[PDB]
Amino acid sequence: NLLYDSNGNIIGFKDFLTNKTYTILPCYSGRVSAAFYQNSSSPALLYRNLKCSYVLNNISFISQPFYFDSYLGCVLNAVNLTSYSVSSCDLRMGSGFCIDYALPSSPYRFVTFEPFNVSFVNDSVETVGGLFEIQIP
Amino acid sequence: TNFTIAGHEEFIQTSSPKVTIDCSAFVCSNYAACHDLLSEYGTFCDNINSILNEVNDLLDITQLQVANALMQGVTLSSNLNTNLHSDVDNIDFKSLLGCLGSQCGSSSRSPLEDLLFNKVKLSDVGFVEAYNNCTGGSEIRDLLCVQSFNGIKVLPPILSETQISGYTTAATVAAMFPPWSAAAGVPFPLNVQYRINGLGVTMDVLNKNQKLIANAFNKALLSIQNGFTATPSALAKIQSVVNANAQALNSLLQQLFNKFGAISSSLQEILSRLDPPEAQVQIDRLINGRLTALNAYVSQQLSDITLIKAGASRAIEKVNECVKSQSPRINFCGNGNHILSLVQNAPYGLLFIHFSYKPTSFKTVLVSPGLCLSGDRGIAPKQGYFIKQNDSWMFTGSSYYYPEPISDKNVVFMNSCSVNFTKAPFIYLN
Amino acid sequence: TALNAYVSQQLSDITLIKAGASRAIEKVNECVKSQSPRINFCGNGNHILSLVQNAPYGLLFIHFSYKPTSFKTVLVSPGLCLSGDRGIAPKQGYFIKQNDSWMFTGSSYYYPEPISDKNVVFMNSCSVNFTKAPFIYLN
Amino acid sequence: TALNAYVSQQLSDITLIKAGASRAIEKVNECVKSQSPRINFCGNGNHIL
Amino acid sequence: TNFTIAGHEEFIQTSSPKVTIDCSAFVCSNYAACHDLLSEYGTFCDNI
Ligand SMILES: *[C@@H]1O[C@H](CO)[C@@H](O)[C@H](O)[C@H]1NC(C)=O
Ligand SMILES: *[C@@H]1O[C@H](CO)[C@@H](O)[C@H](O)[C@H]1NC(C)=O
Ligand SMILES: *[C@@H]1O[C@H](CO)[C@@H](O)[C@H](O)[C@H]1NC(C)=O
Ligand SMILES: *[C@@H]1O[C@H](CO)[C@@H](O)[C@H](O)[C@H]1NC(C)=O
Ligand SMILES: *[C@@H]1O[C@H](CO)[C@@H](O)[C@H](O)[C@H]1NC(C)=O
Repeated sequence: NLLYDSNGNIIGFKDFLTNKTYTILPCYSGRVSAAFYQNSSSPALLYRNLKCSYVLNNISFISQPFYFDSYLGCVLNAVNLTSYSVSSCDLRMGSGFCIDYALPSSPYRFVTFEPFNVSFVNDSVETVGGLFEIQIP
Repeated sequence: TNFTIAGHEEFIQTSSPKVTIDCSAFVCSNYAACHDLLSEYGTFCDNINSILNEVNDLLDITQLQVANALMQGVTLSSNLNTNLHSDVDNIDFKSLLGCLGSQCGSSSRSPLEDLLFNKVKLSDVGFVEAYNNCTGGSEIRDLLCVQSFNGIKVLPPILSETQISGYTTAATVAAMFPPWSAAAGVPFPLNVQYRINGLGVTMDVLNKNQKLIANAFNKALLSIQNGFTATPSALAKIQSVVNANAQALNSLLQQLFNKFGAISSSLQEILSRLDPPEAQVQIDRLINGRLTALNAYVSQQLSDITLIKAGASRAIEKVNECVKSQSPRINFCGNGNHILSLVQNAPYGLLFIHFSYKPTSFKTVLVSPGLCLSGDRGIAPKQGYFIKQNDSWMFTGSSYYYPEPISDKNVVFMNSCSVNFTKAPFIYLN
Repeated sequence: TALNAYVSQQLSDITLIKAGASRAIEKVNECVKSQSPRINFCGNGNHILSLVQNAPYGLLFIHFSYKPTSFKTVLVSPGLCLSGDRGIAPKQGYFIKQNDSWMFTGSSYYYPEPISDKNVVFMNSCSVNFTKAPFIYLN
Repeated sequence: TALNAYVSQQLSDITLIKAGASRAIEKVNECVKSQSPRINFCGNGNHIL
Repeated sequence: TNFTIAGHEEFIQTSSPKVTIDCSAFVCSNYAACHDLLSEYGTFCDNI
């Protein structure tokens, strides 16, 4: 009447009154990671690996006007501005993503982290007349 | 007499999965009576989360130091366009270049790096896609569902794979086009001849066998790329990291099913068959047992990051002393004869490609360590030997047999006639 | 139990200090008291000198570097082949053409100077990727 | 509890032994089997072999 | 003006003695009743 795995956890059963089979799955119990500025009023929430339309409908009932899907999860109280890049952040959220809170819509943002870059030069990589063009101090 | 060019791989681990564990939901997930007995150990759980935070901070600092060394003082042209030429000196470096610039998608890894991430499931992107398929769908049989719901989750690093893969590409194109910020001039076709000459090979042969050297690099890279369809030492070390981390997380998860002397392992059964006064003695045995297993994991994880941080320091040195600038050190980058070294991105570390000078043929000759001339003078060779051909003294290199006349540009002068030097009052140089 | 957890953290904390202190000893013996041919070790590329000072719980290092201010583009050549199938390549510099004549310049400062034996290397082959210049014999 | 204190202590001393062994390997390849141009590494400045 | 050659010696530790500990030889020597109370702890000795 019961189904178990190698570790010893029940993952199913069978009811003897209706002759039906089911599957037991662990219920959600997670944790929220929030970033807060120095003298702000409300931190920016981030539910990791939780798509939107599920937090604001099943686990959260607080009216949140700003929400969008990201690569890490459903972000609350933020604006989608991933096109902007900044080489300095104190709020690092994941794989190359930052918040970059701006001094006063949602004051917090969501930008890309690019700490290191290269120095470009306006030269030609193809030789001309058998010579090369470089810069000498 | 004859020579070829060889190549080999090398993997150095510079990263580790970041694990975050909370002792609140591990022992007292949802039971209220559990928290009343854990409040006495309030400082005990606060330190567990504090140590796990400073461990992940060390992996973040070491990750930025590797990325900084890859692009430390690199200059590239604004008209590079590494998608049309992809070649230099008839050498195929297409398998070592991805996409440079913002005119591409989210994937910019080189073809050689694709053979390494297609064999490792639990990569940086693997943990993100795995945790996404638990809160919705069907067939929830993955073991990461239970670990995440009990308080064991892996966080992604600061820099993504695409960003790190884009830093190794800039270091490769650096020593291919002007201004050659990875070799301080001395273009790639000439940079190889300068270092081979340092081993004791004359430049008269290198300038005549430029096609043999060019075809040797293409054959070496082809054997390395084809060598991944096997069980090499590189893939064995990469898979050992993701397998050792899985065993540590599964062993800690089984600690919730032990009794430690109590009547059972589930807190709901204890709080449903015993009175409150005699129930604290059973819960205390579970709290004192689960907290001990946490210290065993924290102490083991701290003793593991020290070896990874120590190994990461060696990888930074090889970028600065073997890739971006060849050092005069011997037996450091490779094995004896060393020419160049290239770096590529690898899961939880970096991959190095070392090129070496490997002779094929040999011949026996009679050499002399130095001869004394007429006039109480003496000479000594410089990275070579003195041979006798047709009743005349010549000069040859220590790594290639090619007789050359004795001159002042390859012979060290001396003002003393030693006793164990061969006499030859026929050779005149001044 | 609390004392066993504290002494376990000391063994792991000092282990990281031993690794950091080993680099400080190597830096003193190779950056301030001696100049070693190791690029990107004592500083960020162009390293000249290094000084050490006493600091609370460690040491303080003072690194001096070489930072250019202005730049100038110029057509350079990796080497040229002379008459008689002989070759010549520069060392720590490039070849420039000024007033229909070949000269020598440094790789870190623009200062044309005539070609001499102490500024180039001598070869015995004429590669196909160089430029021909028979007008110069010993200039 | 006594076994955990012994095992945790071995995980800390193994790093010091492995770190010191890495310096020995670097010394054989740069002071014994080869003459490196590094100063104040193999000796006291006047090192010969 | 004059010189000589001096010799020094140093020691660098490389290896360490290997130590092995048994499961049912340090806590419960040969007693069967002692092993019953140890089996409830799970794989505590196997991790050691
Ligand atoms: C379930 O199946 C068994 C065997 O087919 C049968 O004896 C029993 O009556 C069934 N239960 C119900 C509620 O029909
Ligand atoms: C966020 O913006 C980027 C670029 O502007 C876009 O590609 C992405 O689809 C946006 N995400 C959402 C959830 O709208
Ligand atoms: C060296 O080997 C290559 C490849 O077999 C051959 O073409 C060449 O003639 C050889 N040279 C000598 C000097 O043996
Ligand atoms: C050298 O010259 C040959 C002959 O055209 C050419 O194919 C090759 O690309 C040149 N190499 C370089 C580095 O310019
Ligand atoms: C140096 O000292 C040795 C040992 O006393 C002696 O034999 C030798 O003559 C000395 N040389 C000079 C130049 O003083």
